[PDB]
Amino acid sequence: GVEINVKCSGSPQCLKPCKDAGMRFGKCMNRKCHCTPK
Repeated sequence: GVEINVKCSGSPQCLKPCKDAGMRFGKCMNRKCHCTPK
């Protein structure tokens, strides 16, 4: 399982910052982004 920590605001804005480990999905909170591995 892989995870990505990125500074994001608003769920809809986590999509772009999640582009790190090559994962998908966004959803960010408290200036943190989460990526769901497939």
